[PDB]
Amino acid sequence: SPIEEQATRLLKEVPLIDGHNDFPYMIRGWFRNDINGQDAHLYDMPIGQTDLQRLQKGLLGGQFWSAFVPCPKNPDKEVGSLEALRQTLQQLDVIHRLIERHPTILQFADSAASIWSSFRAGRVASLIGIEGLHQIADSVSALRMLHRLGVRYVTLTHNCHNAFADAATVSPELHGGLSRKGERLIRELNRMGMMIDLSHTSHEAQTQALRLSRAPVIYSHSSIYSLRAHARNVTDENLHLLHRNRGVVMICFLRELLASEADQATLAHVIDHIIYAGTRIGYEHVGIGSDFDGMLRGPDGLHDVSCYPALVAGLLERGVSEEDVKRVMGLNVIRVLEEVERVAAELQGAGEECLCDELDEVWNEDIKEQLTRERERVRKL
Amino acid sequence: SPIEEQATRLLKEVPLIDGHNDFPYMIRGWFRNDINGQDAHLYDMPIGQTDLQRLQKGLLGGQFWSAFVPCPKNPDKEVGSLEALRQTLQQLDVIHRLIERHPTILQFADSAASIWSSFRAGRVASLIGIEGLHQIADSVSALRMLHRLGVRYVTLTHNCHNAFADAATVSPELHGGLSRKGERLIRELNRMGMMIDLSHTSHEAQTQALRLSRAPVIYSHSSIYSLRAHARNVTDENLHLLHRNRGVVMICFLRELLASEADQATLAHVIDHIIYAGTRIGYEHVGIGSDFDGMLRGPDGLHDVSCYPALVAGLLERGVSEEDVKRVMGLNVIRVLEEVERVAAELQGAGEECLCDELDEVWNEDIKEQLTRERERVRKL
Ligand SMILES: [Cl-]
Ligand SMILES: [Cl-]
Ligand SMILES: [Cl-]
Ligand SMILES: [Cl-]
Ligand SMILES: [Fe+3]
Ligand SMILES: [Fe+3]
Ligand SMILES: [Fe+3]
Ligand SMILES: [Fe+3]
Repeated sequence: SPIEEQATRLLKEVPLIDGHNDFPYMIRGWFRNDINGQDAHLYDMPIGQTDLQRLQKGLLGGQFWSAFVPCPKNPDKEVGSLEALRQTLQQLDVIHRLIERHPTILQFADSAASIWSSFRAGRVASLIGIEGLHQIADSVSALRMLHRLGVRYVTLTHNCHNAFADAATVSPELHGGLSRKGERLIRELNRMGMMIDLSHTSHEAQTQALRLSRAPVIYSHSSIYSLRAHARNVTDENLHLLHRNRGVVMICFLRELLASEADQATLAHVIDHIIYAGTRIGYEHVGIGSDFDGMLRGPDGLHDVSCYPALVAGLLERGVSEEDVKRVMGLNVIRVLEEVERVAAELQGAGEECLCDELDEVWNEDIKEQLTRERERVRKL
Repeated sequence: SPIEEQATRLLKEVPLIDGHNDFPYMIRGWFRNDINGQDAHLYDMPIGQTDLQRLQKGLLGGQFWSAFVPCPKNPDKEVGSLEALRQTLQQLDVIHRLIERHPTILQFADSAASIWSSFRAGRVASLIGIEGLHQIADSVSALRMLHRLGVRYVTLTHNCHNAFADAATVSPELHGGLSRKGERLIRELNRMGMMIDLSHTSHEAQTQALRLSRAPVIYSHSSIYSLRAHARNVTDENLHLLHRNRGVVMICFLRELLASEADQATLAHVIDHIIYAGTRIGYEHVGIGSDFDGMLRGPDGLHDVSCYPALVAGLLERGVSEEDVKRVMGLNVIRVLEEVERVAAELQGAGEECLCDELDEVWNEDIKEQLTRERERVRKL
C-alpha cells in the first residue's frame, strides 16, 4: 500500500518518541533485575507488551523508559519513603544496564542532540523518567542526583498524594492542587532542567503547575476529557493552559482513558484523541504516550510496541499532513526537552539560587566553639 | 631558598593529589549544605582546615573529596541504613554544587585523563570517594549509581562493621575480615572500576582484600604500624601484600596515628612514615592522604591545606629524589586509578556478569499467569 510505504518513510526520516513505557518494571517483576544470560528472553519476552525484537519491528525512534516504583505502602512512613528511594536506584540501575548490554539497539539520550545522534546511528534513543515524587523521599538533593543519573522528566505524582502535589485518583484531596513545597519545587525543576510531567496529577494541580512553570511541560501519558471523562484525562481548560505553556500532551493507549467500556477501545479512538487535541491547540502540542507495560491489554490495533506503523498510517489516512504527523511522532517532545534545557541554562547563567533540603544540626555549640577556637589558633601562626 | 623554589616547581609540573579530605562534611556541619551567598566564607572559612583561598595557597593539584556520612545510630536498623543512603546523595549533591559554583578553582575529574586536563587548566582535580559501605544501604545497584554520580573509591568500612567487612576500631570482630558478601563485592568493585580503599578496615580484612582483588587498591588515609602501633595503621605484612597488589598507601596526617602522645606529632613524623614505606616497598607505592577536616587539629607544620609546599620541601631535604617526590605527590594514585579502570574495561570487555541485589517478588502466580495468557493471545493475532 502507498500509505504503508509513506508511514515507513516517516519513521525512518524522524524518530517516533514515545512518552512512557514501563518495561523496566516488567524486568523487575519477571527477572528481578537480573538479566545475565537472558537475551533470548529480552528479545522474545514470555510476558508484556515490550521486547527488543518487537521494539525494532515497530520502528520506534526513541523512548522515555519509566523508572517507576510503587507508592509506599509501609505503616511506618519514613521506612516506606526511604524504601522507594532505594528501589528507584535499582530501577535506574537496570535501565542503564539494559542499554549498556544492548548497544546495537538502545543508546542513552538526555537531550535533543543526543536523541538525534542516536537516531542517525539507527538506535532507539533511550531516555529516562520517574513516575511520582514519592520516589525522591522528600529530598531535592536526591532529585538533582536522579537528574545527574539521566532522569529527564518527573511525574509530580502517581496514584498517591505526596508532600508536593495531589494525585488524580485519590480522594479526599490533600493540598487542593500543589502545596507550598510543590510551588517552590516547580522553580527548582525549571532551574535544573527537569521536564515537568503532569500525568497522574489532579486537574487543580495541572492548572497551578501550567500557570507557574517558566518552561514547557508534558503529559507523558494522558488523554482527552471531552471525548472520555476520567480524572486522569486533560480538560479543555488545562489543554488551553498547556498551549500558553508551550507544552505537549502525549496521548495514552490506556483503554480505560479512551472508552467507557474498556473492551471497545481501538486504534481509531487514539487517532480521535490526537486529532481533537491537534485541531483545538495545534499539532505542535500533541504527542504519543503509549503507557505500554503500564497495562495488561492494549487497544485493538495497538496491542504492543510493534504496532506504531499502524498509528502513523492511521493518522495519514485521516488527512493529518506529513509535517503534522512528524510533529506528533517526536519533533514536539524534542522541542519541549530543548526548551526545558534552554530555560535551565539561562536561569543557571543568571545565577539563580538552588532549593536546599532541611537538614538536622550535626554539631552543638560546644563543637562549634572548639572549631572557631582552633581556627583562631591557626590564624596566629 | 633553592629547595622552596624546587618544591614550588614540582607542584606546578605534576599534581599533588591528596587521598582524603572531609571538607564536604564541614559544609554540612556549618552551612547545612546551603552555600547560596556564602563565597566570602567558602574562600575564608571561620572553621576547619580547608577553604578555597588556602587550597590555592598550598598548590594542591587534585583532591578526593569525601562524601562521608556517619555510621547509622538509629535503633531501627532499616531506617538508619536507608537514612545513610539519603545523606550520601545529599553529600554528593553539595560536592557537585561546590565544584560547579567555583569552576575557576575546582574541576570535576573521574580518571587519569580528566585529572591531567584539570591540572593543565590550572584547577584542583576534584574526585569523590565514600567513607564506608554502610552508605550504600546493602544495595549493589545503589553502589553502581554512586559510581555513575562520580564516586571513584569506596572505603569498605568506617568505624562500624557492615554486612561486607570489619572495621579496625570496633571489637568484638563480626566477620573476621571479609564476609562472603564482602568477597563477592570485591569482584563487583573490580568489574565496575571502583577503586578499593582499605583505610578504617581491620588487619584481617586488608589481608583478604589484598589477596582477592584483581586491581590495585589504596589506603586513602593510613599510616605505618611499625613506627606507631595502632589498629588504623598498616602492618608490614599488609604493606608487602600491597606491593604484590600494586597498590598505594597514602600517608595520614592524623596525630593519633603518627605518635604515642598526639601533641608531639609533626611534619617530620609524616616524612618518617613516607620514607619508611618508600624504603621497604618502593616510592611508587606511597602517597599523601592528609585526612584534613577529619580531625580538629593537625601535626606541627601541617596545620591546614596551605602547608603542602612544606611537605614537598621536607621530602627533598631528606634526600628523596625529585622523581620519587613526584610519585609520592600524585603519579602513583593516578597510576592506580588508571589500572583500576583498565582492569574494569578488560573484565567488562570479557562479558563478566554483574552482581545483582536480592529483590522481593512483586507478582504472585495469579498475576504471572494473566501475563503469560495475555502474551499468547497476542501471539495468535
Ligand atoms: Cl480548549
Ligand atoms: Cl537529615
Ligand atoms: Cl615489608
Ligand atoms: Cl526490595
Ligand atoms: Fe508507568
Ligand atoms: Fe502510569
Ligand atoms: Fe573522612
Ligand atoms: Fe577517616
